[PDB]
This record gives sequence, C-alpha cells and structure tokens, in this order.
Amino acid sequence: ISYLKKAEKTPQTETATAQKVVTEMLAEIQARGKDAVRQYAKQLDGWSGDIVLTPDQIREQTKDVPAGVRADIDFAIRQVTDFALAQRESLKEFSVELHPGVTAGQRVLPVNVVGCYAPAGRYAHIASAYMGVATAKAAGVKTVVACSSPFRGQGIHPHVLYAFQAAGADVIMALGGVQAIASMAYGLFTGKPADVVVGPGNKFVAEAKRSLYGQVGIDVFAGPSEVAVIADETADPAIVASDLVGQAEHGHESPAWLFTTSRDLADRVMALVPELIAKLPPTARDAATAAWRDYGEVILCGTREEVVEISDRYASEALEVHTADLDWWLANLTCYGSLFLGEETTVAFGDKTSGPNHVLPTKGAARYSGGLSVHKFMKTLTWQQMTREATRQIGQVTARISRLEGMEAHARTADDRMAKYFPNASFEMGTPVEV
Amino acid sequence: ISYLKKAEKTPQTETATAQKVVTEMLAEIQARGKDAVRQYAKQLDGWSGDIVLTPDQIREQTKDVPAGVRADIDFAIRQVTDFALAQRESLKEFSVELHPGVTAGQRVLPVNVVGCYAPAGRYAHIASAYMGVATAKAAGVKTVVACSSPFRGQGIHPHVLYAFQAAGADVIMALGGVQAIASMAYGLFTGKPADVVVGPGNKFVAEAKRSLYGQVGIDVFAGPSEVAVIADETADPAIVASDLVGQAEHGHESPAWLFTTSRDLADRVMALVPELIAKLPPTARDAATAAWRDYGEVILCGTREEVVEISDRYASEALEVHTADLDWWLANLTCYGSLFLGEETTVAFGDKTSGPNHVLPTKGAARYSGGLSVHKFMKTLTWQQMTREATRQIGQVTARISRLEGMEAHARTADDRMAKYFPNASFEMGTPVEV
Ligand SMILES: NC(=O)C1=CN([C@@H]2O[C@H](COP(=O)(O)OP(=O)(O)OC[C@H]3O[C@@H](n4cnc5c(N)ncnc54)[C@H](O)[C@@H]3O)[C@@H](O)[C@H]2O)C=CC1
Ligand SMILES: NC(=O)C1=CN([C@@H]2O[C@H](COP(=O)(O)OP(=O)(O)OC[C@H]3O[C@@H](n4cnc5c(N)ncnc54)[C@H](O)[C@@H]3O)[C@@H](O)[C@H]2O)C=CC1
Ligand SMILES: O=S(=O)(O)C[C@H](O)CO
Ligand SMILES: O=S(=O)(O)C[C@H](O)CO
Ligand SMILES: [Zn+2]
Ligand SMILES: [Zn+2]
Repeated sequence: ISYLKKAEKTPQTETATAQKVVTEMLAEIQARGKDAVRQYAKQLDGWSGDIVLTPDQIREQTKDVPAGVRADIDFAIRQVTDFALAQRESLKEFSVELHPGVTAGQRVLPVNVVGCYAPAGRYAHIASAYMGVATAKAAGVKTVVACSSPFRGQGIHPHVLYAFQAAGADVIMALGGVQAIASMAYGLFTGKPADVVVGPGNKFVAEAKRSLYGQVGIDVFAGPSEVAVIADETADPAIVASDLVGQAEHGHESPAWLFTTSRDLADRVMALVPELIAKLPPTARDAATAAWRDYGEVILCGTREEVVEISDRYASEALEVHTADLDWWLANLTCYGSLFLGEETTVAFGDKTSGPNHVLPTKGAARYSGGLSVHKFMKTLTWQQMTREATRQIGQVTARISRLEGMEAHARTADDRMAKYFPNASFEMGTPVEV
Repeated sequence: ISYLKKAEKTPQTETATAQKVVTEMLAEIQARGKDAVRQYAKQLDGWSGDIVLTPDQIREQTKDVPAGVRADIDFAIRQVTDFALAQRESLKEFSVELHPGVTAGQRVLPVNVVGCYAPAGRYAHIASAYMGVATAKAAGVKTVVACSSPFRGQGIHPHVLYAFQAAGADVIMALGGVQAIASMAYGLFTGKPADVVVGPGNKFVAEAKRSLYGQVGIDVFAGPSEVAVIADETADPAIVASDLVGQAEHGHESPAWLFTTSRDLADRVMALVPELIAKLPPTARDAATAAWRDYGEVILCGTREEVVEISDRYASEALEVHTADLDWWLANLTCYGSLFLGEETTVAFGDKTSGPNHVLPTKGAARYSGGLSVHKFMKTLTWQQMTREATRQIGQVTARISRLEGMEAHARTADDRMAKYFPNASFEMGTPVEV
C-alpha cells in the first residue's frame, strides 16, 4: 500500500471552525429566537424579505419555469419516489410468540413533521430539494417544512422552489445555513417543530444538524461531498478522472480518492485530473483546483483485499467500482454511503435521477449509517402482551433479577401480580432489598 | 383535560447541568486522552485499578456466581436474543429495476465495533448488560466492547460481569459515566474505536452519547427512566400504583405519568402511591419520594381520543395500557418507546426478561426513534448498476439538471459517457456553464 498522492487536509481539518461558529449561532438563536434568525439572514445572506413563502409567492416565483425543466425534475422525482417506496416495503411489521403466552411485535410508524434543507451557495441544489421532500412523502409523513438559502443575492432559486413544491412540501421558507436548521428544529416561523431534520450542506449546516440531534432526529451527517473510485487495469483513466473532478467541483473541502491496483491507471489519472480541471469554467475550476490539491488522494494497493481494507477505512460517501468481477466487490465492501458498480453508472447520475438518495454520510459516518431514506422517517417501536400463565415464569424471573440489582419496587410489581393472579402459588421471588 | 397532579420538574429541567458537565469532561478527554479518563475514574468513582479486565480477572470475579442466578440471566438472554433475531428478519435486502437497465438495491450490513454501557450507581443494571451485548451479537457485530461503572467499592458488579460475558462481550472495562462513553467512542485502552455506542444511563451518560453523535452512531437518547400508564374504569388502582412506583424508584429525576378517563381510578392511585413509597427500603424510598413529588403527573381526560393526544405529546419511554379494547389503542397510539398492552405484562417484565429491548427513548425522543434494537447496528446502504442503454435517458437528464444547478463538471461525466457509449447520438445535454 503506497500513497501516490497524499492530501494536506481531510474532512476533519475544518471541524473546529465549524463547531465554533455553530456553538455561537445556536446560543444566540436559543436565547433570541426569531429575531436572531432574521438578523443572521440579513447579515449572512443579505435577506430582509419575508421568510415563510405564501402560496402566491411560490406560484409567482415559479410561473416562468419552462415545461422541459419541469419534465426533467418530475422524472427525477418519480425515480426517487419509486426507489423510496421499494425501501419502505423492505421493513415490515410483525408479531411473534416468545415464552408461551408472551406475544411481542414491532410497529413501524412515520414521524409527524419533517424539516428538509436544500443547500444553495456556490450552486443551487435542485436535486437535494426533491431528495428530502419526495422521500418524506414516500414515507407517509404528514407535514414537510422545506428551506433553501437565498441564492446569488436573491431569493430561493426558482428551480429549487419548483422541486420542493412538486415533491409535496407543505411549507417553504427562504432560509439558509445554521439559522435554517435551527428554525426547523425549533419550529420558528411555522409553529411546527420538526421531529426529524434532514438534508445536505456545508460544514456549518452539517455541524448544526449534528449539534441539534436529540432536540430532533436526523438522517445523517451529510457535509461537503466526497467520492472514491476503486479501479483495476480494465478501468478507463479518462472516465475515472472525469468522475473525480465531477465531485471535486462541489467546493474547496471536497475530497476525491482513487484506490487502485494499477500504477499505470493511477499515473494516467494523476496527469488527466489537473488537465480536466483547467478546462472547467471559473467557479468550478476554483473549487476543484483547491479540492484536488488539498484533499485529493491516490493509493496504490497490491491486492483486492488491501483495496477493500483501505476503502472500508475511508468509508466514502460515494464509491464507484470500475473493475472486473463486480459481484466480489458488492459482496466484500462494507463501508460506503452509496455504491456505483461498473463504469456505466456514475455519482452524478445518483446525484440527480438514478433513484437512490444522494443525501449521504460524510467524514466517516458511513461506518455506522447509510444515507437519507424512508428508514430515517420510520420509527420501529415494540409492543407486548401476556397471558396470566406467562407471568408465572416472567414474574418470578423479573422479581429475582430486580432484587439482585437492588430494585425492590420493580420486584413488587411482579409480587403484586403473582399474589393477584395466583394467590396459592409460592415461588422464590428473591430476598427483599433492605438498604 | 385536567391535571389532578402537576409536576414542578420535567425531563428538560436538568438539561443545563448535564450539558455543562459533559462539555467540560469531553474537552478534557479530547485534550488529555487516557490520563483524563484515569483521573475521572479515580475522582468520580474512587477507582484506581486496571480498566480493561483480563480473562483471568473475569473468571475470578464471576467464579462464585450461583447456578440459580446464571439460569435466570441465561433465560433472559434467550428471550432478548429470540426477539432480536425476529427483528433482524424484519429488515430485508432487495434489488429492483427502476428506469429500464437501471438496477438498484439495498444492502443491510452490521457495523464492525459496538460499545455497550451498562449503568451502575444507585442500582447495578444487570439486565442492561445483556440488553446491549446480546442484541449486538444477534445483529452479527464481530467486536463488542462493554463498560460498566465500578459499583460499591469493587469493580464491575459480578452479576453485570456475568451478563456481559454470557451475552458474548469481547472486551470488558471497569469504567463509568461520561468517561466510559468517551473511551468507547475514541477507542481508548482497547485501540478499537466504536462505530456505534449504545446503552442507558443518568443525564450525563445520555448527554455524552448525544454530544458524541457523529464521531459514533448511537441507539437513542436513553436517560432517566420514564413510565406512563393509560387506564380506564376497568383498571386496578393497586396495580397501576405499584407500576408507577416501580419506575419512580429509579431516581429523583424519573417521571411517572397517569393518563385516565376515570376519576375514581385517579383518586385511589394518588392516595396509594405515597403509601407504597413509604413501605420501600431507604434507597428506593428516597428516589421515589422526590421523583413522584417533583416529576409525577396525573391527567384526567374525557375521551380516548384526548388520552391518545396527550400520550402522543408526552411520548413516554414506556407505556402501559390498562383498558378495554386493546386493539384500538395499538392502532391509534403513535409516540412511545415500548408498549405494554393489558395488565398482565408490566414495564419491570420488559426491563428484565420479556424479550423486547428495555433501552428506550426518553425526553421526547420517542417522537423520532424506537429503542435499542438490531436495527441500530444494521446499516442500510444502496447500490446500483446500469446498462449502457440506461445512460441515454439517465445521462441526458443528469447533464441538464446539473447545468441548471451550475454544476458543469457533473454534467461532463454524463457528456463523456454519451460520447464514449453513443458517439452518434444527439441529445440536449444543456447549455454549458460559463461562470
Ligand atoms: N453529503 C451530501 O449528501 C451532500 C453534500 N453537499 C454539500 O453541500 C455543500 C453546499 O455548500 P454551500 O454552497 O455553501 O451551501 P449551503 O446551503 O450549505 O450554505 C449556505 C448557507 O451557509 C451560510 N454560511 C456560509 N458560510 C458561513 C459562515 N462562515 N458562517 C455562517 N454561516 C455561513 C450562508 O449564509 C447560507 O445561509 C457543499 O459542500 C456540497 O458538497 C451537497 C449535496 C449533497
Ligand atoms: N432509558 C433507559 O432505557 C434506561 C434508563 N436507565 C436510567 O439510567 C440511570 C442510571 O443512573 P446511575 O445509577 O447514576 O448510573 P450511571 O452508570 O448512569 O452513572 C454512574 C456514573 O456516572 C458518574 N456520575 C454521576 N454523577 C456525576 C456527576 N455529577 N458528574 C460526572 N459524572 C457523574 C459516576 O461517577 C459514574 O461514573 C437511571 O436514571 C435509570 O433510570 C436505566 C436503565 C434503562
Ligand atoms: O450534486 S448533488 O448536490 O446533487 C449531491 C452530491 O453530489 C452528493 O454529495
Ligand atoms: O429497570 S431497568 O434498569 O432494567 C430498565 C428501565 O426501566 C428502562 O428505562
Ligand atoms: Zn455531486
Ligand atoms: Zn426499570
């Protein structure tokens, strides 16, 4: 295992800056509520307008959105919705018998209110807007509040707004960043605090969601976008290089990783990536140049197993696999947000319209979670019921363990049932706690 | 809706104290690592022994655990495992065709390393020990690190230790509180950082997990225990009262709630609870007296619908239902951690040996999450693969949407595939970005 390109910075590098800003802003917002948010909206995003859009404003701001644009977004919404409904079917309710007379089961219930964030800064994240909202509706969530940042010194990008509306948002707000996340968490402006807040964003957005976990549920830590490509000698260096640059344009902090067993592939890609970046237009060129320099990495490995080991350690948001024997890679990789098998599909496809959600774990979160999905909006709750007969065993065990732990009042709830249901039975219910 | 008893305190009252302590302690542990943890163990828990238990120590400390105790714990481990294995079956892998030629699927994979906390302070939480570890093993997790607080002069309570060992823990540490949670998160002492940290504890433990979310996944915010009872005129006040007192003994901060449509039931319960508490031994009496006084509430409602409304808003960790027509309540209740239908079962049974997990959401977390389960250790990841033909539709939509967003490099990954796979095709790929 050898690093042909090592990065100066990682997803961890900017953590402290993000956490500093978020701690300050959240303190302010907790203390000063809506006034703090309007002021942050003013000073950060130059926004003095109304925050909650009326139906009139939405209609007005999207009236001129062309039919061909709407057709593309509607098509994407359908793909996302279809995959979401398939995922919903994968998680089932059930009941079982355990000890005789003990019935237990699992209920699967949607949350009531979701807040969805769609980012807008360098780019306007049209696709993010339907990724959150369409998924929440597919999960059967009753109320969906959606926010996106005022873009390029104006309001919500009209195509983001269209995405939100067509995906089924009930409330739309022109709010960005930390103040958006906090507003949705606390129910500022709407009076409807979210049960779950979802959606991608820069390091401040992702840290704000992470800090507010508890107050709300979340999808996943979904910060500056990442990409890894696993490639063997069959891979096409021109396509690999193209794919790396594709995510590098997200911004200065987006890492692009190449893991390969072919030095010839690595070398060609390392030559091609700067060339591809130089041909980009200004904003993308600016982002990708910094990202590739500071965060880009290339790792040469000797075997497939070493690639797997490295990939799993990196736990990339998105992982492309351009190799032979794709079944082996599906069977063996274990840590990634979203997997793209073979050359034909690619991350940008997943980003816009493949179907599976693009809101995905960054900064190692793929070690413990997949991305936004209907699963993040379903609660899996347990229920149980017993016969009186079942409590003969369950009760005596409960009383004895409870007493071993020191929990006398717990044990008495079992004693009381035994005395009531079976006044003639006599069991070892454990030595009463005296201290 | 009338408050026959209104609480002066709620689960939210103590949040500020918890956060202050946790912020300080986590800062110290980030700064000083193992040195801070050894210092906290000495100063908070009076422990200056080794932290990681050796195989010989475990054998030696569990050698005189009687056969009767072992049989009860083993029976409980069986019930938890049985229900866990059933829950595991409820979440399926799948693949589907979306747009023709687009294959997308869901992989369900266990995390690599889990940290389990079993509390020990007022009481020694034997059941908590198997709740975490047995569930992790049922999920297929290969490495389980297990911690419990030094209890009453010694290291880990011997019965907690037996539970950890019999449930299948790989590493066991004598370590409590925030320092335990932190150590498992950062892999201190073991060199094995957890992917997910689970387990219940006091307000500091729960806040530490919440604050470390991101570094690790977690189960849920599982702080000071809560109980709610729904009762109608059919309920037995002696049992209801016993059950409320059962959970109140957990500590000064444990809320016990009664929601009822019967005033007579309410009055008898309110008379009984004090009498029952007075009959408890000192530790439990002290805890329950304060909990009932400060946090206990009793609410009278006119209709079942009002009871559901109020129950859903309280979102209790554990919810007993002593009513007629239990199917209606199962159909209509939406916010609770774990549901106990009918009088026969009770929270204490679920705590020790019913089967469903007892590590459950507090402080309103049941609005967005169920308790600890195999689901908290299973990652739901997505994969996809495409034919070249599929990329004709998917690629053109990607390129157009990308360019609408301003993301030119994204669009170029589609352009490059269209040129390679279909050089003679002419699609609208969008106006290239110039800015
Ligand atoms: N992980 C995932 O699934 C996805 C991640 N992303 C990432 O989302 C990010 C989007 O970033 P942006 O374009 O900035 O949009 P954004 O919407 O995340 O950020 C814009 C907001 O952040 C605020 N902000 C910016 N700098 C600030 C500062 N220093 N202090 C306080 N507030 C500040 C702005 O005022 C505005 O309110 C990119 O890094 C992109 O890669 C995008 C899509 C999916
Ligand atoms: N929600 C759930 O599913 C469950 C909740 N529980 C709850 O767990 C709790 C256990 O509480 P404890 O007996 O305290 O056990 P614990 O193990 O949670 O707390 C003991 C540890 O906390 C530390 N600690 C205590 N006070 C501290 C302070 N002021 N500053 C710093 N560290 C401090 C101690 O030094 C020790 O390391 C109870 O409230 C119980 O109701 C128990 C089982 C299940
Ligand atoms: O490009 S998008 O903003 O649509 C999604 C992003 O690539 C995933 O991090
Ligand atoms: O009593 S236990 O500590 O075993 C579980 C507790 O009641 C759940 O909050
Ligand atoms: Zn992207
Ligand atoms: Zn209990």
